[PDB]
Amino acid sequence: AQCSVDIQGNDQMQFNTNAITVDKSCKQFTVNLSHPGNLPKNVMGHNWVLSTAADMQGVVTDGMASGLDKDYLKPDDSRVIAQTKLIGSGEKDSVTFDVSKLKEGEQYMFFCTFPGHSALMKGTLHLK
Ligand SMILES: [Cu+2]
Repeated sequence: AQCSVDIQGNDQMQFNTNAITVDKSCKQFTVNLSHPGNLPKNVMGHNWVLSTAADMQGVVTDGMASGLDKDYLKPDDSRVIAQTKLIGSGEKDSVTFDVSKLKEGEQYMFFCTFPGHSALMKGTLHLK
């Protein structure tokens, strides 16, 4: 079975995937984030952060306030289910989390927390 997805965040402030449906049989799910292009993390950093649909705005806003040195995320934010590092061009990072953290009927959102990125960067996630 497929329990992984490869996602790219580029210099155009776009994710190449904006919808992920996780199979219920998967024990763990993996997101492999990469950054093709030429721009560094201080100006075009991208992360893949997962929260419930209701918690998205709060994670993004409190993330902007945390700054670059904290990867634009409130440290150990309880609303964050899974997160990758903030990556620049030529860098990559993967995050694997337990599918038991996802509930039937609940809606999740994945997004980048770099200031302003979430306007285009993102997508929906839920159990298949
Ligand atoms: Cu970004």
